Amino acid sequence: NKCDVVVVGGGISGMAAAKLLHDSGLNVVVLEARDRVGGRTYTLRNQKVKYVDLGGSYVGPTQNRILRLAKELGLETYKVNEVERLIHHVKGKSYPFRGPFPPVWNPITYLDHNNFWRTMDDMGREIPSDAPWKAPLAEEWDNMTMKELLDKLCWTESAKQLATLFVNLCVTAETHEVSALWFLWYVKQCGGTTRIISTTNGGQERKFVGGSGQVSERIMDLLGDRVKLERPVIYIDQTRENVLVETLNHEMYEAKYVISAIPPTLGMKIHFNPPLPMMRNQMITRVPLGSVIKCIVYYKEPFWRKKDYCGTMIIDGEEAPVAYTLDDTKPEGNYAAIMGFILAHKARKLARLTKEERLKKLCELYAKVLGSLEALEPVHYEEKNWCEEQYSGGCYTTYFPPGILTQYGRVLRQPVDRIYFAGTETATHWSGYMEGAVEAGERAAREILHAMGKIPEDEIWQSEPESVDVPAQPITTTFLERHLPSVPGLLRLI
Amino acid sequence: NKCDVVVVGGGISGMAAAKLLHDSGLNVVVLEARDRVGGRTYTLRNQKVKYVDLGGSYVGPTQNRILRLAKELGLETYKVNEVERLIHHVKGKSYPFRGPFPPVWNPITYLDHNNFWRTMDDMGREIPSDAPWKAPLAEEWDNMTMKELLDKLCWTESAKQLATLFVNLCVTAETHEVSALWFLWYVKQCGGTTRIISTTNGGQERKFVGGSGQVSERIMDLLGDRVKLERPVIYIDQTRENVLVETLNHEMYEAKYVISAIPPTLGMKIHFNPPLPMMRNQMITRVPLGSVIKCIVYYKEPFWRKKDYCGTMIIDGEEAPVAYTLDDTKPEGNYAAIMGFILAHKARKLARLTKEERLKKLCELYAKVLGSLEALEPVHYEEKNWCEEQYSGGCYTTYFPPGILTQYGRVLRQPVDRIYFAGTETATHWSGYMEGAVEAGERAAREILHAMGKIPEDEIWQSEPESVDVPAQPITTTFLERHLPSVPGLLRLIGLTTI
Ligand SMILES: *[C]C1=C([C])[C]=C2C(=[C]1)N([C][C]([O])[C]([O])[C]([O])[C]OP([O])(=O)OP([O])(=O)O[C][C]1O[C](N3[C]=NC4=C3N=[C]N=C4[N])[C]([O])[C]1[O])C1=NC(=O)[N]C(=O)C1=N2[C]/[C]=[C]/N1[C][C][C](/[C]=[C]/C2=[C][C]=C(F)[C]=[C]2)[C][C]1
Ligand SMILES: *[C]C1=C([C])[C]=C2C(=[C]1)N([C][C]([O])[C]([O])[C]([O])[C]OP([O])(=O)OP([O])(=O)O[C][C]1O[C](N3[C]=NC4=C3N=[C]N=C4[N])[C]([O])[C]1[O])C1=NC(=O)[N]C(=O)C1=N2[C]/[C]=[C]/N1[C][C][C](/[C]=[C]/C2=[C][C]=C(F)[C]=[C]2)[C][C]1
Repeated sequence: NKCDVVVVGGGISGMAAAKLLHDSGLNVVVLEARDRVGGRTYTLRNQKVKYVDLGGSYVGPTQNRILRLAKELGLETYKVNEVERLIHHVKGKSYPFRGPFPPVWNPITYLDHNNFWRTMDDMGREIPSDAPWKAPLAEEWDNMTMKELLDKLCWTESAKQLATLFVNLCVTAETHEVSALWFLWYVKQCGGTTRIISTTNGGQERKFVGGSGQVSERIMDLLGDRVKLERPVIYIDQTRENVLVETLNHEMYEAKYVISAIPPTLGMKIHFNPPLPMMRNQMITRVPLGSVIKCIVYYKEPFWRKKDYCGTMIIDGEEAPVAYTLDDTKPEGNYAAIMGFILAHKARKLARLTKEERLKKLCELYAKVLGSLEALEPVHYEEKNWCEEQYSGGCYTTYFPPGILTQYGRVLRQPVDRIYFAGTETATHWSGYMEGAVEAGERAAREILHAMGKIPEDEIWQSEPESVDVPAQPITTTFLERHLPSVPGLLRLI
Repeated sequence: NKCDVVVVGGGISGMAAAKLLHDSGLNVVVLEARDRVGGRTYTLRNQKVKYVDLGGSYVGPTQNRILRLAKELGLETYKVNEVERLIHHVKGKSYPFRGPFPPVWNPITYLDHNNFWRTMDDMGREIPSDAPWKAPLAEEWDNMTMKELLDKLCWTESAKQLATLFVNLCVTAETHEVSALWFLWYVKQCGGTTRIISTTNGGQERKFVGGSGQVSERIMDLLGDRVKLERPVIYIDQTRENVLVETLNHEMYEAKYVISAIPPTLGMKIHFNPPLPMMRNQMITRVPLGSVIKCIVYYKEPFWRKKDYCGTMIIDGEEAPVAYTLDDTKPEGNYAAIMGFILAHKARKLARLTKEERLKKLCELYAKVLGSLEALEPVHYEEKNWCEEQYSGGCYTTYFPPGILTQYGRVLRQPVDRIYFAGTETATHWSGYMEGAVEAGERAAREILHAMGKIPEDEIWQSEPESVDVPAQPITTTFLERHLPSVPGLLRLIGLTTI
């Protein structure tokens, strides 16, 4: 009934915000639509897998907020297996490699690949994390899809196919669907290309022991009966002294402040009185989430390691159902598994098949790529299609189509009276990740503390000391990588 | 509580559906979110204007369903004023003309203009009205914004600038926001470029006497108490034998079938049990409506007519708040008025101003365009920003960004168990218009009649006799229009001769 703050949504962001408010002595209620907490994180436990993350899972250096929160909740990390060689599968053949960037040998292709990565980061350096719409060339870059940019930039088919995979894999959408400005902001606000694509010393370095769902579950454990499961919010009324929040199951909650910790577009599921201001009213219709199926195939042993492969596979082309894989084996070396992502249009296409049909296709692919018949002998299979979720709308995060970020980007975390906005989409560092969810939850919480007089304005945004357990090493480039010409650069000279 | 069919939404589509169902003997209920029917049509009445349409207004030849419905409800139409000259305002100057297309004199620019319009229609003929995703190059065209298409197609800036205005004005969105396949489909399913842009012989030929809001009101009068105002639907449950529909004011309705007659994205406001299938679940997060303010400036007399201007202005430029106007003077010749549209990014930009600051900017623009100080002396002003409507989401209609129509398009009117989809967005002819609303509403109602075994399958889609009051002159082209070369095609003639 009556409380200080209603939080809408029990994902990591909402739970992080509720915890902060609780710890400062306010009465918080969390209204969660599902029969569980965690949102776009979900850890399934059964005897065959023990535990498996079917949503968000990876953390790495520079993600210091999710690591601090998780450590305080008593969680620990382990390292994703990258001891042996990575595989780039191109034109029906596997090429083993080391280091984060799939290498290339033809000298024109080399210049073209080097330039592509380098240009993503150069363009990034002119985009403010906290305001990408303030980039000098914001309108120019926002009025282009990533398909347009790649067509201009990539002089070789080899670079264009890897660039396309890069976009597909990072934001679960086609190059033609997404704004160039948004995608470049997105890479930049994760620390750039090397950081975003790296296992060792990057975003996929680590997983949580027991699964990432433990973050939300363990905060629910703290808050007790303050978390209301199967309470989808349908109605928020701000006309009176206190804010009134109504759920689908007819309950009414009364508060001084509200935090909306849901994906922007899922805002549409709530009827507002008074109506939302114009810009938010339209913004929440313009911000879809991507399309992905996360798939985990279990095997008797991690057989790929015997052939000096780590289990990472980068798989070019339209034919392959999965473009990217990591070893999902447990740190103890058991529950051997390969994790794969089915991305974008392939998620839509392959979801018509049965579970068994998807398993068969994945096993045949992995057999080809790893060059092993052992891949044809799976002991178990788990998957989750995030497209079918009424209360996610997809995964991993919200993408911005051409034109939207510059016109509506400002409104994303703009308070509407006593509603403040959280969720990973509103973060400025690792937005789209669990790290961003924490940053945005805590920030929105401190906005309400400031509105109440408890803290000064300069404490709303707070820095995070570096994790002692997951220290970040610097991103380095070489002289040649910095100064080698592009293909059109090499043409000018001749 | 109990009925045969709940219709969600009391716009033209919903009310047309309800009417057909009621006339066939079923018990129907219409649940409407607002305190009025009409949706994206809305006629304001006060003593200063008598009546004015702040939403959908114009009807024309080939729109035979809305004309037939309006006639059956006892409504009349009148012709929009196009007696005198149109104005094309470009780079700070006004160029009067006649006929639908702004003309050009420079021969190179002429070939480019002619080729732009012709290619729009050429690509359109490749695209099935009922299945745009079946066009041979559907994928190539849908992976492309209209901005990319115009950059490839227009060899002059003159043509590119006019083509940009054509997109902005027809779909209230920027060229970079919209799919090429979708836009080309949209134009084609209205009967092509000439039909869509024309006043005489086109979309903007006529208006209803007393306003277009009478269509929805008069159907409400036929239905009596079966229309429920201030019932926003929040929840649809299809787990049991009968469908349960719940409203925000805690009322429950029980029906055999539901027609959803709301814009696709406003489907997001409804919680579904069981959950929507994957494809529709994602589709309704991907289909926004455009941005527009409709503004009407009233004057003592229609002074433009005396300068031999009909009141139509096609206004190009970033500084212009309004890109298109029509004479909105009553047919009796009184309540002289200029109707204008503030489009796309300009609706957003200029919504920051007060009502009086917008009035001033409009008058100054009209003064310049018409060469008339009288334009600075308005007697009244009315406007409506459709962007702020919770239960519309924008106007005129839904646009599709790149990649969406080929991937999600086929689920737009695909039933979900016992929910059928109306709304103008689901039409195959004048989708986006009041015409499309009627087609979609009556088609969805008949899908239900078929499901109940009351009509055979071949009667779901029903053709419409031509209006005898508003006959359609066919779209014709001249020999030169058909065979004059593109700009690159002239350059190919030059390289082939001199070799
Ligand atoms: C799904 C997913 C997946 C599958 C995956 C992933 C993910 C996801 N991610 C993301 C995450 O998860 C996120 O971000 C988070 O979680 C979010 O949070 P928040 O914000 O909180 O939100 P959510 O969760 O959603 O929540 C919300 C809530 O609310 C609710 N609701 C609704 N509505 C409502 C409600 N309530 C009440 N009422 C109402 N009305 C709901 O229900 C919920 O609960 C992630 N993340 C991280 O961090 N990590 C990870 O891992 C993840 N994942 C992913 C990733 C992927 N990747 C990375 C990158 C890589 C790449 C690499 C490379 C490239 C290139 C080359 F060449 C190489 C390499 C891979 C991929
Ligand atoms: C808004 C608007 C405006 C401003 C204008 C316009 C329009 C609009 N349009 C459109 C119409 O209006 C539409 O389409 C219709 O109306 C639709 O219907 P429907 O489908 O039925 O839908 P609605 O209305 O929306 O309804 C719905 C309902 O529902 C409800 N809800 C929601 N949600 C809910 C509910 N309920 C319960 N629950 C829940 N949850 C609501 O409330 C409602 O009621 C139009 N149309 C027509 O036909 N006409 C017209 O006029 C119109 N408008 C416009 C036009 C424009 N334009 C045309 C074209 C031109 C061009 C020219 C040129 C170009 C170029 C050159 F060169 C030259 C020239 C322009 C203009």
